[PDB]
Amino acid sequence: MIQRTPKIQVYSRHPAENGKSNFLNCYVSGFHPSDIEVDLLKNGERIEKVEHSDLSFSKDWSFYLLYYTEFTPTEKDEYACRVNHVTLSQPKIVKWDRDM
Amino acid sequence: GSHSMRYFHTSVSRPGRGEPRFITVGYVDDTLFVRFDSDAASPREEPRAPWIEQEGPEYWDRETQICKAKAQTDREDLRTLLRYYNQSEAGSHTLQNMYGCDVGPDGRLLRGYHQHAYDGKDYIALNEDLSSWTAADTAAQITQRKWEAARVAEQLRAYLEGECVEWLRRYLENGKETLQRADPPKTHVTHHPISDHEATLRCWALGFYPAEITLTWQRDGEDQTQDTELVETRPAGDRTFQKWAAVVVPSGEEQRYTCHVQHEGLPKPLTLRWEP
Amino acid sequence: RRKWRRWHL
Repeated sequence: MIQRTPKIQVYSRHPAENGKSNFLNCYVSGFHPSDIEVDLLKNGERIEKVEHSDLSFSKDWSFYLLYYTEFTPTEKDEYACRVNHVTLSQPKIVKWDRDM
Repeated sequence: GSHSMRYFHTSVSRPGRGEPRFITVGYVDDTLFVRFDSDAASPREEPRAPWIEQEGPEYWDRETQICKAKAQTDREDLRTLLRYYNQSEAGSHTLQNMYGCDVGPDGRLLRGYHQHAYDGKDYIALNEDLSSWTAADTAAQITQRKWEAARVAEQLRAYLEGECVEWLRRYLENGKETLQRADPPKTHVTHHPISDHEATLRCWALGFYPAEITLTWQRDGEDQTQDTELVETRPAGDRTFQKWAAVVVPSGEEQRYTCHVQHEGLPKPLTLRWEP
Repeated sequence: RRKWRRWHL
């Protein structure tokens, strides 16, 4: 039985411009087993109705998923992705950085 | 150029929470075109690309039939694997299968694929010859003996050389506007001071298709392989992909660094510098 | 188009 911890990237579909509608993405990849929990957060709180891709896998059999929601970035609002997986002793939070 | 079709399958057992979940997706190159999920309210093969929607009711019925049968076979296989590995019925286990074909610019088979993994590890794979098997362990050797007896490789070869290639070519023609269009990356370099002494140069590639791309940093024309942070190519959500490569550079030395971009959507590989 | 699987592990 192998266990692989998820790689996590949080980013926008389009270059971030304050006040303009965009898409917030959390891409989780490289993980095994496939059971995973992913929340998108606005100022610490869970965003509702976040959608996700259908489970698929890479050449090395590790899984990947995209979680996504419409959002409008501002100067003040903090966005993040929160991930729980069996490999993690506590959920991992990755903050959205418009420069990454 | 060259194209691929792949079907991916994942069954995950969940004892005490019903039958194993079955999810399968089909791709042509980096374009998702069909999906089936056993946990859907009314499980059927569903279109995920515009060019597959034109297929008639007979197509969708047959595909759905195959998906349902595969979900059933996977469940029997998961039970079998518990026996092969002397495992308890209490735990959750994962069975994966990928199969498919590559075609060249001539449209004939370049390579066929059919492979399985159990619990994230290679189990059994059809060799490139499409006639012999590689089994990972003594459990998979039992499967190999059964499949050799039933001439499974011959059946898979017939499909991979025939229908797989034929239907791939059909999809490529029907979806030509997108599947046969390469979108080049939109590229730029950003500068992110870290300290008085160093700054990050980040080379961006955005909005490209297909996913295959090469981003490299050079210093004085020397590849900065060990010193480059390269993120995994990631989906934008609009069919296209994004990637970046970053290096930490001594302040004042930014002009010794060049970013190089290779993508089939570009006539010539690009060279980029940070422009203050 | 898919292949109908007619074999077991």
